[PDB]
Amino acid sequence: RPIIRPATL
Amino acid sequence: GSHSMRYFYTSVSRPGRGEPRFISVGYVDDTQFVRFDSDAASPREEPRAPWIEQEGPEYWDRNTQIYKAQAQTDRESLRNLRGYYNQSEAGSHTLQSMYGCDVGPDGRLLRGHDQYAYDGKDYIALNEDLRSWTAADTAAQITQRKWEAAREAEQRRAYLEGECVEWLRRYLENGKDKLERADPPKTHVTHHPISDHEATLRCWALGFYPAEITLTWQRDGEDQTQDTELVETRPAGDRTFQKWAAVVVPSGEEQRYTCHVQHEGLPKPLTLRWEP
Amino acid sequence: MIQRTPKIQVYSRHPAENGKSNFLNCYVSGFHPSDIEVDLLKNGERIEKVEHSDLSFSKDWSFYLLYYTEFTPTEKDEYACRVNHVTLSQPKIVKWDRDM
Repeated sequence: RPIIRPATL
Repeated sequence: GSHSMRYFYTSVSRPGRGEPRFISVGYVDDTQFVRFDSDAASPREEPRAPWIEQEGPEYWDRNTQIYKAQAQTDRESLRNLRGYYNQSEAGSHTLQSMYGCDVGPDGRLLRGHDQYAYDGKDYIALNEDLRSWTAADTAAQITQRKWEAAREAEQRRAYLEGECVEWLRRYLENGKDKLERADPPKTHVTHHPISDHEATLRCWALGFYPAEITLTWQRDGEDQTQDTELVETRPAGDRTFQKWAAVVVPSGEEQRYTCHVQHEGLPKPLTLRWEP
Repeated sequence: MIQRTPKIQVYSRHPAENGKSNFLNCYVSGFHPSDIEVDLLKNGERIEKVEHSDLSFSKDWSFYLLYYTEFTPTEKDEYACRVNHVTLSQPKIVKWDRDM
């Protein structure tokens, strides 16, 4: 199941 | 044996036209099992394999919210990259993301992946140590500095070393029949006269899973790289794959040529000849 | 911005047999960007019932898609795949080559 990645490029 | 899980995200900006299109697919080895499309009439994570349908409603609802939030995050990323590259807001751009884990036969993490491309070129990638980054250009170095200052690789590593490996193991257990299988290719060699002096031999592999395969033409035991036409491995549509390799040979010498097939589902590598 | 032109393969799900139902596949790969249009043709006319896979991409970030339709090949029907992409000045048409 997917990761939660709120970090922005 | 060895297995992997991969998520593949694609976001493409549509400036002037509001929000980016965000699309996600997830694979176990060569089997797609989920998909999400922000442009669907009612966007949800949807099952693409039968062994995943067992997941309860909480699985789908929460993964759906995760993709919607990810699309908003990718929107800001897209806005940022446009600045790094001082690109006008007229054209459309593509942010791609690919992450997941490889597990060996014992179950241990063999390798973690988490990388990004912008407009089809490498942007930034997490290193095999899961503690550092490789940037492709000076713009990617901005991101690198932000992320190393914020210890971003530790969050990625946490997922790749725990949740990723754990859900992969669960998917392998729920779909053992389908996923642990190795379907060998069905093989044959065809022969087509080209002229009075040449002929095409084509070596076929059909109906195999997983996709990885080697097809080699040999003459007296030497690979025929310059003279071999190969097609990209292609899906048949029924969760199997196809490939062929062809050589042009002098007519009357076809018997010197042998096609060698290596596939995980074969007891031992096949050697095929054309038989008139 | 790199653009990559689609590779196109037209083929059937099973070895083609006249009057036996089957699936006609058009596999497009190695392209960038992802915007693309693909149509399957029978005797020059566009086939309307056509399914397609979900957008994925390869290790080099190039995209790939499978379009397909059910069909029943006969001796005198021709079939092709028609592909439009920003990298093609005109639709690219690849006929199905039946003989293996």
